[PDB]
Amino acid sequence: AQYEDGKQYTTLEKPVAGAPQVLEFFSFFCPHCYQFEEVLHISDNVKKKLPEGVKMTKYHVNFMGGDLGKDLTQAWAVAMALGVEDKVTVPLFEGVQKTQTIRSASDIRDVFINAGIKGEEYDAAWNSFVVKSLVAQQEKAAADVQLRGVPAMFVNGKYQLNPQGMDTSNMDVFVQQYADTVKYLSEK
Repeated sequence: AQYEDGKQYTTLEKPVAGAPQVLEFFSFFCPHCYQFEEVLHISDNVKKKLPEGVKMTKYHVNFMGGDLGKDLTQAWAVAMALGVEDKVTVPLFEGVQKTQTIRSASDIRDVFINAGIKGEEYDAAWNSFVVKSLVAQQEKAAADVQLRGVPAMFVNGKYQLNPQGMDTSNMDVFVQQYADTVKYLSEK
């Protein structure tokens, strides 16, 4: 058939109960993740085809970058708590990978301050239990899909996108087939 288990996607041996409908994992240290988000815009192209009543969810991971990696997961929790993901995603990717001006928790915080988040507001969120729970949520979600690498995307806690089984040559054909596949899995 056109879509095939083991081709455009794989099926988790152990489905995850109560997972987000569409769940992406990434790291701001991850070069392929920079490509995915900043060049290919996979997230945005995926959301362009999502059925009505399905949310896209994006979690950060710890395992790249040591202490900064965990600081970035905590900052991403702050972004989620404050609802400012679309103001900090580009400057965090660029600060970590392009300019390499992000080397500490303070440098991460500067991105938020520069984006208009008040200092008191960032600090209160950073040290909040709501944010500790959001960090734990991201970590648990990774364990539950038995995550091995990023970027990665899971649908209904059941299916894992398999970009290795799509075309490489036209970025746009690849991006379209990825987006088409998520929508298919959404309805499956």
